[PDB]
Amino acid sequence: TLNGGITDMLTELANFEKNVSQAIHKYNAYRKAASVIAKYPHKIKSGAEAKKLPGVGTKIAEKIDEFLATGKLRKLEKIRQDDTSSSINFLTRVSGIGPSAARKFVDEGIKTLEDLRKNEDKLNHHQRIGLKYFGDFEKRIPREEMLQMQDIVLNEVKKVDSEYIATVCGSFRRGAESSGDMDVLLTHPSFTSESTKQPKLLHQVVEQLQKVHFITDTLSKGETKFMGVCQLPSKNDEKEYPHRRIDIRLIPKDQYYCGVLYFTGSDIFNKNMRAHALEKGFTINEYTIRPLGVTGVAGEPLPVDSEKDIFDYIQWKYREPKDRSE
DNA sequence: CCGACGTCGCATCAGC
DNA sequence: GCTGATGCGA
DNA sequence: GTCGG
Ligand SMILES: Nc1ccn([C@H]2C[C@H](O)[C@@H](COP(=O)(O)NP(=O)(O)OP(=O)(O)O)O2)c(=O)n1
Ligand SMILES: [Mg+2]
Ligand SMILES: [Mg+2]
Ligand code: NA
Ligand code: NA
Repeated sequence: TLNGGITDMLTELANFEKNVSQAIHKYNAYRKAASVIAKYPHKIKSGAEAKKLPGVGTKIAEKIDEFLATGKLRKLEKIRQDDTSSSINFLTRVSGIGPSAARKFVDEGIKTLEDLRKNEDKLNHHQRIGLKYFGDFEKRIPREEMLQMQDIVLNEVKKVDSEYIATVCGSFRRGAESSGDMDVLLTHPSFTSESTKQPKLLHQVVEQLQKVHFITDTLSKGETKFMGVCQLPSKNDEKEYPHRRIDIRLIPKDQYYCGVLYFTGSDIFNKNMRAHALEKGFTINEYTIRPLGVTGVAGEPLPVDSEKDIFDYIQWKYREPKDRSE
């Protein structure tokens, strides 16, 4: 946290632009600047020093000057005092409520936690669950609890079919001492890029985890992606664990390396890596890495036998998961 | 300066 | 019901 | 908001 004050300011600006201004490219701009500054190993002394870094331009340099001199940013101080901005910024903290819905709710005079709770019939299913567990979803998950959760998921998955492989990804795989949620990558030999020899492969696992009361709620669910809620079991006379977000992603087994690269993140790392790929004449998704012809159309999937192979194509030196937390 | 600036899954809706 | 666009999130 | 061509 060498430059915590600065990165916090930039993150709050990013959130404002995303949630209120609905300007995704400014949100992206601020987050890149925040990220490059976060990994800068010097305590920043000026906006000039910061401007040297890629992603930090004139405007953010000027803000860093103001922040260093005063400890505040007038632009943010005003935003914090704005009723519409503050309301919209709050409502978007509910999972399922984005920038559009938040502004619509404010229009209708729904703008506090209390208002949401007395207007549950105006929320869609995802939003209703997000409201239910608003408190819990704000809390972080200790790695110790993540390990307990991993143990349950892997063992229950094994009970269904021993040929499943479940891999916890996200911040957990990057070695984080705490995580915002649990991300699970799932493969099974019956589901490949070439065919699906067994239906309900994701559904069966979800079902089993519901059966043992680990999964408690469902935000969304399709053939390959589950977004939901889970909870560790507690002992006698013990206060219950908080409910936690869990995502499960079924990926073609022959496409594991692209899938695990994607689901390990970070999100900024993926954006930066996929951007670099384009510059080098490739495109990367959770399934494949493909070349781009002079056309601009993706060609055929290139051979991949490790995460490192993907780095090799775009001429990046390999980076272990723990070094991908951008 | 100016056009690009990651990529996709699921839920929901408008139009037909 | 289908198609395609939009919102939201990973 | 930043910046490579
Ligand atoms: N916009 C996004 C968001 C996430 N992702 C990919 C990699 C992320 O690590 C995988 C899981 O998303 P996530 O759970 O929201 N973030 P992550 O697990 O890294 O951190 P926390 O869950 O601890 O907050 O998202 C992405 O590629 N683009
Ligand atoms: Mg996560
Ligand atoms: Mg997640
Ligand atoms: Na710069
Ligand atoms: Na939200």
